[PDB]
Amino acid sequence: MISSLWIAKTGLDAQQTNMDVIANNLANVSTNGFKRQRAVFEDLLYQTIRQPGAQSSEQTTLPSGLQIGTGVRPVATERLHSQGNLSQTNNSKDVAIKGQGFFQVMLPDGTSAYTRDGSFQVDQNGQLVTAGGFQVQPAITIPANALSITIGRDGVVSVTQQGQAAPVQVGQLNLTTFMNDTGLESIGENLYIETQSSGAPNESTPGLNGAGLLYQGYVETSNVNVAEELVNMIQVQRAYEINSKAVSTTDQMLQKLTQL
Amino acid sequence: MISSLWIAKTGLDAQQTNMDVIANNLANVSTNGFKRQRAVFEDLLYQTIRQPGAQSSEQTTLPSGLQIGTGVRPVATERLHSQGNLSQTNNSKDVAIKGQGFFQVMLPDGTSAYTRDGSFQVDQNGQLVTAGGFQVQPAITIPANALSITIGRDGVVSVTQQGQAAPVQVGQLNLTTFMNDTGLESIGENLYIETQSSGAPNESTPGLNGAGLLYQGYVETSNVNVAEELVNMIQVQRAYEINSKAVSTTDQMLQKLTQL
Amino acid sequence: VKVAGITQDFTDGTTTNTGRGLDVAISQNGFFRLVDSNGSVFYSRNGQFK
Amino acid sequence: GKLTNGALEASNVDLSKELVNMIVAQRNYQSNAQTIKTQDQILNTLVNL
Repeated sequence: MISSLWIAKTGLDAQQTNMDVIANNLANVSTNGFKRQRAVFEDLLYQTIRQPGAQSSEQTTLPSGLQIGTGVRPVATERLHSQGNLSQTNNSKDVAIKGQGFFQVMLPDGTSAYTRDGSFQVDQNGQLVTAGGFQVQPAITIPANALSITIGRDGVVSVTQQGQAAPVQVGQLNLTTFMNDTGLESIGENLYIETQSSGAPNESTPGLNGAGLLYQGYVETSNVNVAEELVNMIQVQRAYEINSKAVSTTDQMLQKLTQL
Repeated sequence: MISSLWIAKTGLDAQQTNMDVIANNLANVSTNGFKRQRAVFEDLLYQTIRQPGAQSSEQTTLPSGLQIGTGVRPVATERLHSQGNLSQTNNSKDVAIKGQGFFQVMLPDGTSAYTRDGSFQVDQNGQLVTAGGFQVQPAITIPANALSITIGRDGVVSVTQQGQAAPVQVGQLNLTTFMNDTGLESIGENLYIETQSSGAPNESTPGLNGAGLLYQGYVETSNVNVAEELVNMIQVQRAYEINSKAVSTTDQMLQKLTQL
Repeated sequence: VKVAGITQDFTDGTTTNTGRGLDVAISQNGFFRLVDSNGSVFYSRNGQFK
Repeated sequence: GKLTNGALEASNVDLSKELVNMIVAQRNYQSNAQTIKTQDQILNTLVNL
């Protein structure tokens, strides 16, 4: 109903968004292949009133006119794509990426999502699947009579059968890379789908023109840093409290006026 | 006396009911075979004003009319019938349930009640009774000169006598299962009675059909998770304060009305 | 966050001599097959038999 | 696999890894409790307006 109230009602909402981002980052501190978020803000409208640079006289200009501004709005929350620390949890079905590529996974509806999570399982039919049961691509089947699974640095999946001194190649794991990794649309379950801001999916082999390397027995942890999130909570809490104090001051000002 | 005041009054009552549910869950942490309660709410009636979808002109309909709603009401309190942690008390008379069955006991009224509590005693008559003295159908009499009681996983109760190389079976503990477990009416003293929404009591041996198994020397602790209750208490307190603030705002508006 | 699942590290553990003839240890893959009193089929790696 | 007679397959739980995981899990739980406490001190501040 008054200008300062709207401005401080935008400040509250922006700080609440910042707290939401911080809390979501802290909640997923242990999920493998996670990329933490960062919210960015920008200034709202700026009411012109007296125009800055307006010609007051015929020879004197008015410097920096009465530019009363509106509150703040957040542009977006961008994913900080950095390499999480690798952990040696020593299982043949866990693979970790060393560069900037993504695994391709086929969704049940026929479309393809992209995930950096390397915790793979084997279904009842012998196909490699994501822990959520989504089958990986371009399909790597694993026989029932398998003794050991070896996934090399180039993505070649080999299976050694019983009593045979030579391994059997059962597929080739490829990595998808994008022009813009941030523009991908996250659909949950550690899955990202392609968006027009992420360019087009460029499939590549692990070690060539820019796909990362795969390490077997390793899991890529999250890049969330706990101490920085704690400090950011302390600063967001203070900013939210101060903006609420601005709301309260506006409320008190409106009280006296009405009482008059 | 004004609509918003009634809505806020209903909200306060619902939050108070939630707090009572939380307090009841907290008070029964040490009870054996206790299933925690959870309250479910529904939104109340709607004052129609303009009907949503009413034909305004001859061809254009009115989308999403003025549906001013009333407060909230709690529908139900549902138990979480989940297997609690088993605790070893190393007692020959304490029994614990592994599945989803119930013990059948006889109230002195003459009707049958159902309890999941397994801390059993023997009365001066030698029968098996519950700690509240209710006699445990379909009825197990323990002889005078007993040396040890062995209750098997399938419910066979045996007593080893002095001078006899073989155990003597003195009964068979049975379990009753319901098609709807949450529909039972709790009468207190760890007893549930059958209603018409709780289906019909299906008696079976522990192992056959779907009834669970009996473990001797174990007691079933309550399934109450405490940290969840503390977080729920914080949420309930804050929501109650918010509803109280709404009541205060309505009171202030009414006060500024009166003087006019 | 959502818990996707809970797995079990099916790697071969320690083999410890016991001196009893009725304990069997399964190196590499394999599961002992059991039947309960109901008739259901179960599988177990514990070789402590009696 | 082959059967070895007279031996038992012990568990595969390494205690050191379990202890360090317990420590890190405790710290993560405390951090989540801390952000829970912050959200409230924010809700309480908004209420006290």
